[PDB]
Amino acid sequence: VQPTPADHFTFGLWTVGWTGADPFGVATRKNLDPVEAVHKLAELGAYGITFHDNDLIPFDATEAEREKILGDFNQALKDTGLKVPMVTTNLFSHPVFKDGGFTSNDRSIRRFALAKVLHNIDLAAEMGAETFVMWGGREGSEYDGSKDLAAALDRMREGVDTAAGYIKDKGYNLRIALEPKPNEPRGDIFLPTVGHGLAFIEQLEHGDIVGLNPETGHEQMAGLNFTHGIAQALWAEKLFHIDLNGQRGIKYDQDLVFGHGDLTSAFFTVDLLENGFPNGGPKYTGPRHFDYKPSRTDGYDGVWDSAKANMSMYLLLKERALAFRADPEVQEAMKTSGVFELGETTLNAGESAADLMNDSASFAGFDAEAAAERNFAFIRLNQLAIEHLLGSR
Amino acid sequence: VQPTPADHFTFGLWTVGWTGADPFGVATRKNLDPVEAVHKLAELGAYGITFHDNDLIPFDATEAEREKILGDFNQALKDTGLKVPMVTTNLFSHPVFKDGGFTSNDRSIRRFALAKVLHNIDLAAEMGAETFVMWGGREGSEYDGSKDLAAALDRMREGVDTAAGYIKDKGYNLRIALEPKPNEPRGDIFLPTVGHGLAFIEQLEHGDIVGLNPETGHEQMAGLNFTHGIAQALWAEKLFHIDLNGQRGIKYDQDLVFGHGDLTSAFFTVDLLENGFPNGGPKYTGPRHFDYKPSRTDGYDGVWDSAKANMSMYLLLKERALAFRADPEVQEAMKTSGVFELGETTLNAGESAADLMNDSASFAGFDAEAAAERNFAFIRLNQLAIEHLLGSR
Amino acid sequence: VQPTPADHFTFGLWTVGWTGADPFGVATRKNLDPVEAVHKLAELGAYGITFHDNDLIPFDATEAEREKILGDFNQALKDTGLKVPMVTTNLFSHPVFKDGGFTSNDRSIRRFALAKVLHNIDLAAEMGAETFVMWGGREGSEYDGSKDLAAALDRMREGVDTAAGYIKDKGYNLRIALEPKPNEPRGDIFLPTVGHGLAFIEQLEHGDIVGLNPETGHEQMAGLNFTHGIAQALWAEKLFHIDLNGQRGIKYDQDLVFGHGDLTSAFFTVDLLENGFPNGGPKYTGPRHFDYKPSRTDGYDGVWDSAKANMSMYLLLKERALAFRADPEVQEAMKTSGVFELGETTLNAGESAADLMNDSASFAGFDAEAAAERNFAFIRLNQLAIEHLLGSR
Amino acid sequence: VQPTPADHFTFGLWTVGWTGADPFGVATRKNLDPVEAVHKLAELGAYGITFHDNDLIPFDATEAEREKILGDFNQALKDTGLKVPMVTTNLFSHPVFKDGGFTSNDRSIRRFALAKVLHNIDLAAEMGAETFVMWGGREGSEYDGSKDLAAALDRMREGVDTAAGYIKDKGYNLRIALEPKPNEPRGDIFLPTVGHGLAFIEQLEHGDIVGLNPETGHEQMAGLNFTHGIAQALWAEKLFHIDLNGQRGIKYDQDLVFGHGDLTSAFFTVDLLENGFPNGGPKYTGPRHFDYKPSRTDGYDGVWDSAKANMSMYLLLKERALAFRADPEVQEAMKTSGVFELGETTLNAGESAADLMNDSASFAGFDAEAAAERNFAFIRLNQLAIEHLLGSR
Ligand SMILES: OC[C@H]1NC[C@H](O)[C@@H](O)[C@@H]1O
Ligand SMILES: OC[C@H]1NC[C@H](O)[C@@H](O)[C@@H]1O
Ligand SMILES: OC[C@H]1NC[C@H](O)[C@@H](O)[C@@H]1O
Ligand SMILES: OC[C@H]1NC[C@H](O)[C@@H](O)[C@@H]1O
Ligand SMILES: [Mg+2]
Ligand SMILES: [Mg+2]
Ligand SMILES: [Mg+2]
Ligand SMILES: [Mg+2]
Ligand SMILES: [Mg+2]
Ligand SMILES: [Mg+2]
Ligand SMILES: [Mg+2]
Ligand SMILES: [Mg+2]
Repeated sequence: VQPTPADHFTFGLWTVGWTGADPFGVATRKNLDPVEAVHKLAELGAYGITFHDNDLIPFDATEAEREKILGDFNQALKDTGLKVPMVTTNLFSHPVFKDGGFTSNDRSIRRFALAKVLHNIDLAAEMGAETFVMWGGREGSEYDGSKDLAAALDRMREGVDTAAGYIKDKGYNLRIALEPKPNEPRGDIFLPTVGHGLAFIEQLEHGDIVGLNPETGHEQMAGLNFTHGIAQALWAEKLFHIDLNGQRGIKYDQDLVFGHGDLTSAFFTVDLLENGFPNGGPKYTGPRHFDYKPSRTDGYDGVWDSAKANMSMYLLLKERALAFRADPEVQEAMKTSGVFELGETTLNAGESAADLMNDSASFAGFDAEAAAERNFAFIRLNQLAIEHLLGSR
Repeated sequence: VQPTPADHFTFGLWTVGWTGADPFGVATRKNLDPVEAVHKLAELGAYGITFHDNDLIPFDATEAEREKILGDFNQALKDTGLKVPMVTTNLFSHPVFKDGGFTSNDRSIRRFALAKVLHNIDLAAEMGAETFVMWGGREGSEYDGSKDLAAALDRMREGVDTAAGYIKDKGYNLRIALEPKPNEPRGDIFLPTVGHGLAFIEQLEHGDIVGLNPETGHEQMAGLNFTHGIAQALWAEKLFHIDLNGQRGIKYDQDLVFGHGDLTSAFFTVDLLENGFPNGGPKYTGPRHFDYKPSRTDGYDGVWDSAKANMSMYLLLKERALAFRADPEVQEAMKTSGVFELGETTLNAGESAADLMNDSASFAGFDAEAAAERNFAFIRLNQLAIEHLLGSR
Repeated sequence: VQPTPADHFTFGLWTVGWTGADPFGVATRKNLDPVEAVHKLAELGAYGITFHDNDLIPFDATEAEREKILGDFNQALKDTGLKVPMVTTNLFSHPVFKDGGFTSNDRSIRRFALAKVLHNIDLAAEMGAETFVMWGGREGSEYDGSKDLAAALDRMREGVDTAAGYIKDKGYNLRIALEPKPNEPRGDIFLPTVGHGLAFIEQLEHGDIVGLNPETGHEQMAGLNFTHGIAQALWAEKLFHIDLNGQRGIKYDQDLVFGHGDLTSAFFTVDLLENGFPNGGPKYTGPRHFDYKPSRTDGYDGVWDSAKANMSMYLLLKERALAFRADPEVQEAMKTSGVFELGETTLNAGESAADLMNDSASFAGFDAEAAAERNFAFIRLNQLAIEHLLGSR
Repeated sequence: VQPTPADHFTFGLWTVGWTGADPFGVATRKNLDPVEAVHKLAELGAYGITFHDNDLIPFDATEAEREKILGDFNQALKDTGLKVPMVTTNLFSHPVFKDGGFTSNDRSIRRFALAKVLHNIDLAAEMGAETFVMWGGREGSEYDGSKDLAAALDRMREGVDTAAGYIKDKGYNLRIALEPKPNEPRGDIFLPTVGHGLAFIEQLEHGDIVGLNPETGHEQMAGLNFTHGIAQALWAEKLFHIDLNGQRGIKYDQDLVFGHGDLTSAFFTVDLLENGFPNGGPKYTGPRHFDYKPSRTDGYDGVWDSAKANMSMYLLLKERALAFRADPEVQEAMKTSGVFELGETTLNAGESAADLMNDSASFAGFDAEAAAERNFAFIRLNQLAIEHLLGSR
C-alpha cells in the first residue's frame, strides 16, 4: 500500500504543523517550518498541500517578510512538484473575529473579514488552487438572543456572493467550497450540516460556483451518517472537495487519522468515492484531503507516521471496497436486497399520477400483506460487507 | 392563560389518542374515539385537528365503514367548529412499509405508497386542509450498503413531484410540507434535518409548492438549535407548518409537551414565532401544531391535562417573550450587542468588491487589535432574557 | 469460524424471537415457538439459551399451562443439550409496570414486582442458571419532580437485597447481575451506566453476590467507551455476565448484531474478553451472550443468518485479536508506548509519601521539559491494531 | 437576590481569570491579577475563592517568587475575609502531563505528578481548605490499545490512596473529591461519570476520606441527568463539593453560567441542594462553587456581570424552588403521584421474602389490570413545577 501523486492525497499545512495546544494545555511540539512540511509530504507521496493565509503568512507580517516566505514556499513547491489544490482563510484565531468574520455584529469587522478574504482569492489564484474553502467557525452564538438569525444569513450571503462575484470578475478558475460544522468553537454554528450548506447555496446570486467541503468528523458531531451526507452533496452535484479524518462520537472535534474513528463508515465512504453509486451517477474526482491532527502525545516521528497512516488507511479501505463490489456473491446479495431495483423509476414511461391511482393492481387490488413478506436480507448484505472489510473473504 | 381559536392551536389525533405502547410495552390506555377527541379539543380551545389517513380510517376498512367513520367525523367538526388544517399519510405502520414507502427497494411497494398518498390528497382536499405533510419515517437504512443513495433521492423526488404535479393538476389549494427526522424508526433517515429538507426541495420540479414541517424534538435529536433551523426555513420562506413538543437530549423521540424539554430554547422559539426577527423579515403565520404523546404513566385525566399544558406553555412563553422585547433595558442591551448593527449591509451602496479591498480603512490601515476590544455583552443580554423567562423582571 | 459449545455463545429467546414491532409499526414476522428456537440454536452451535419468565410462560397462564410449557421446553433442552445459563424477569411490558417494578411509586406494584422476581429465582434455580439478570427498564422518570431520588434507591436497594438474601437462604448457586441503561423506555433510568451500577452494589447488604451485566449498546447510548467500562467492572471483580451487540451512535437502542456497530470497539472488546490484560490480571470466563434484535426488514432466513453472524463476527475478531497480540512488531510498539511500564508501581517498595516528596530527582530536580519530549507513539500503535483488524498483517 | 457570605458561593480563580484562548484562537482579555480577583469577588458577595497551584504560582517560579506571591495573596484574603475552601492541582497544562499525571504510561512522570500533588496538599492544609479536588483530565486515551486498562486503575488507586494516607498521617482536616469527566481533553477520560467515580472510591484503602466533586456540564456531556447523579452521590454520602455551570448539549465543555444551560435541570438541582428530599434524608451543606468560563466575546464588564449572574440565577431559582415546594397544590399533586408513597418500605416490618411470596394478595390473587389504571399524574405534577419556575404561580 504505497501512495502515488496519482492518488491525489492532499494535506493541510495546519495538520502536520498542529503543535498540540488544546483548550487545557500548551504545545507539545515545536513549530513546523513550511519548507520542511513541503519536502516531507513529497517524500511520503502527497500530491499537494493546502493552507490558510496565516498558516504561512503571519497576521502581522511586513511586506518584505511576505515576499520572502512566499519565495521559500514556491521554491519548495518548485523543487518537489507538489500542487496547491485548495487555499482557505483564517477568519477565526485573531480576537477581532471573536464574533465571526462575515457575520460579526460589528460592521467594521464584517468589512475587514471580507477584505482579508478578497486578498486571499488573489493569492489562491496565484498559487494555482482550483478550490477556495470557507469554514465559518466563529459564525454563530452561545445564546439565542445574540443574533438576528435572518440578518446573520443575509450577512453570510453578502460575503459569499461578493467573493464569488469577484472570482467571476477576475476570471480566476476558482470554486468556493463551504465547510459546515455544527458547533465548536461557538456553541451553535450557522450552516451546521451538509444539508444547511446545500440549502443556503440555493439562495445565492452566484451559487453556481459555490459548493461543499464536508468533513467526516463534523457530520459525526451531530451524529449524522457521513456517507449519506456526501451522497446528497453528490446527487446535487455540489461535492467540490472533502476533508477526511476520524471521529469517535458526539464530542469535541478529535480530528483523528482517517479510519481511526468510525471504520465501517470509513469503509462505505471509500466505497462511495471509488466505486460510485451502484446504479451509476456522478463520481467524486477531487483531491482526497486529510484535515486531522497528530495526537499531542506523539513527537515528530509520530507526526510523519500519522500522515502516512492517513494514506495507508485510505489505500487499504480502497482495496477492500474494490474486492467487495467485485465479489460475485456480493452482487447477487445486492440484487436480492433490491439495490438495483431501487434504480427503476416508480412510474411506467408516460404513466400519470391519475393513471396510477386508478390502476387497480398498484392500489385497490394490491395485496399488501403478501408484498410485506419479502425478506430484504439487508443483514446478510451487511455481513458480507463486514467480511470484506476484515479481509476475511 | 386561556387559549382561543384565534390562537390557532392544532393537535394531531394520534397525539391525545396515543394509547401508550412503546418498544418495551403495551398500551396503558383504551383507544380514543375520534368523535370524543374532536369534542374534548373544542372544549379545550383547540382551533383544529389533524390526522393520518389510518388514524381515522383503518387500513382494512370496507367502503361502507369508510363512509360512516367520515360521517361521524365531519358531524363532530360541524358541530364544534374545528378546522382540519393538515392531513398526512401513514407510510410507516403496516409491515409492507418496513423498507419505506417512496424509497422502498421494492418497486411494487413504491407504487402502492404513491397511490395511497394520491388518494389521501383527494381526502386532504375534501377536508379543507391547506397543508399536506410528508414524514418519511421508514425512508433510510440500518446499514450503509442497503441502498443506492443517489437512487433513494431520485425515488424520493419522483414521489414528491408526482404528488405536487397532481395538486397543481387538480387545482387543490394544498402545499406539501416535508418533515425531517435524523433517525427512529430507521438507524439513519433520509433528509435528516431542516437543512437536508431545504436542499432537496431545490431539486424538485415542483418545489414551489413544497416546504418544511420542522419538529422541535427531531432537530434536538441531532443536537441542533431548533430556533436556528426554523430561522433558516423562514429566511428561505419554506416554513409551511411547525410541530411543537419537548425533547430532553439526544435519545429516542420523547415527544414531551411543548416546553417540557429545553425551556430556554422553547422561549426563543416562541420569541421567533411571535416577535419575528429583530430587524424584520418574514413571520410565521401557520397553525401552531402540537405533536406530542401524553406520558404512558398517566390515565385520561392526564391526557386532557397534557393537551391543556401544551397551550398554557405556549401562552406563558408568549407573555414572557412580549414583555422581554418590550423592556427598554432589553432594547438598549440589544443595541449594545450589535443586534441591530448586524442588519446593516456590509458594503456601502454601490461599493464593489474591488472598491472594498483597496479601501485602506477597511483593510490595510484597519486597526484589528483596537476593534477586538469591543465588549459584545452577550452574557448580560442572555441574563436579561432568562430574567424575563423566570418572570423576575 | 464454526462455533462450538466451548465458545460459550448464548442467545436470549427474545432476540431471535423478536417479531419486529417497533414504536412506529407492527411485527413483521410470525411468532417463534421456543421449542423451535432451542432446536434451531443448538444446531447453529450455541451453547445455551436465556429467557425472561414471560418470554416462555405467558403473564396470563394457568398452572397447568405453565407445566405443559416447561415440559416441552425441558424436553427440547434434553434433546439438544443446550443449557440455561441465565434467567431474567419481565418487569416492563405489562401496563402495571408503567412506573417501574421495584421503584414504582405505588407500594402494591412494588410488592407485586418483587414477588414476580422471587418466584422467578425459584424457576432459575430449577433451570440450572448461575446468573439471574435484573434490568430496571421502567425504573426512572421523564420529569425531575416525579420521584424522591433518595427513596427510589432505598426501594431499589430493598428489592435487590431481598432477592439476594432469598438466594442465600435457599442455597441456590446463583448471582444477581444488574444491567445498566441510561434511557429508553424512561427518559432517565436509574443506574444509567456501568459506574452507577457498580457504585450502587457497594451500598447493599448482600453485595457479595451482586455484580453487573454490561451491554454494548447501552453504554454506547451515553457515548461511553465500552472497553473502558467492562475493564472497570472486571478490575472490581463484578463482571458477572455480558450482553454483546451493536449500536451506531447515541440514539434509540438498535440491538444490531455484534460488530455491526462500532467495529474498532468490538475488536478491543473481544481482545479484553479473550486475551485479558497486557500486564496480566483478571479475566472474564462467563458466557458470551448476544442481546440483539434481527432487523425487521428481513424474514426468518435473516433471523438465522443474524444469529450465525453474531458468532462469526466474534470468531473473526478473535483470530485478528490473537494475531495482533502475538505480533512481535506489536509487542515492540507496546513496549515503546509504555503499555508495560504502566504496570510498574509508582512508588518503590517500601517508599513512603514523605520519601517521594523529599526525593529531589522526582520533583525538585526533575527535568519536566526533558520528560515532555517522549514520543509515546500511540498513533503508530493504533495503526498496527487497525492493520491487524483489516486482516492486513 | 443580593448574595451574602452565608449563601456559600465560591469561585475558582481560573474561571473569572480565563482570558479566552480556546482551541481555535488566542486570549481576548488581558490576564487578571489574583489580588484584584480577590478584591473583586469579595465585593460581589462571594464567600470564598478556589485555585489550582499554577493558577497562583507559576510552574517555573522560584521559592522567593512563590513566597512573594502568597504574601500578597494572603494579605488580600485578610483584607477581604474571603476563605479558601478548596484547592486543586494542575496535572494537565504543561506538556509533561500529555499522557496523564497519575496514570501516565511513563513511571517518572507518575512520580512527578504525585509529588506535585503531595506538595499541594501541604499548601492546601496551610490555606484552610477542607476539600482537595482531583480532576484527572489527561487520564485516559484516544485509542483503545494505548493502555492496559487494569493497570491504569491500579496506578490511579495508588496515587489517590498515597495522597489520602498522607492526609491521615499529617492530620490535615481535608477530604479528597474526584471530579469525573467523560471526555475532553482525552477522547476517553477514566472515571467518566459520577457512577464510575463512586464505584472506584469503594476499591481504595482510604475511601473513607474520598468522595466526589460532580460538575453539571460534565455529566451533561454524557447526556445524563445531573439531579439523578448528584442524588446518588448524596444517597451514598459522597457529595463533598460541587461545580455548577451550564451546558447546552452533548458537545465540548461550554462552562456557561449556571442556568444558561439546561434551565429546568438547574431548577431541580437547586431544589435538591436547597430543599433536599421530599420524604427527608441527606442534605448537602458544602459550598456552591461555580466552575464556569466568561464568554470570550465579552470584555471585563461581562466578566463581573457573569460572576454576578451565577449568584443571581441560583438565588432566583432558589425562591421559585421554595415557593414551589411550599405550594399546597403541589403538595397535593405530589401526594397523588405517589412521591410520598415511594418512601414507604415495600415489605412490612418483620415480613420475609418467603412471607411476601406466600401472600396471595401480593402476587397470586393480585389484580394487576386494576393496579394498571392508576393515573400517576406525572404530567400535571411537571406542569406545576414549570409554572412555578416561570414565576407564574
Ligand atoms: O478553514 C478551513 C479549515 N480550518 C480549520 C478548521 O478547523 C478545519 O475544519 C477547516 O478545514
Ligand atoms: O407523518 C406525520 C407524523 N407522523 C408521525 C410522526 O412520528 C410525527 O413525527 C409526524 O408528525
Ligand atoms: O431483561 C434482560 C433484557 N431485557 C430486554 C432488554 O431490552 C435488554 O437490554 C436486557 O438484556
Ligand atoms: O481541576 C479542577 C478544575 N479544573 C479545570 C477543569 O476544566 C474543571 O472541570 C475542574 O473543576
Ligand atoms: Mg475537524
Ligand atoms: Mg476541515
Ligand atoms: Mg416526534
Ligand atoms: Mg411530527
Ligand atoms: Mg439493547
Ligand atoms: Mg441486554
Ligand atoms: Mg467544565
Ligand atoms: Mg469543574
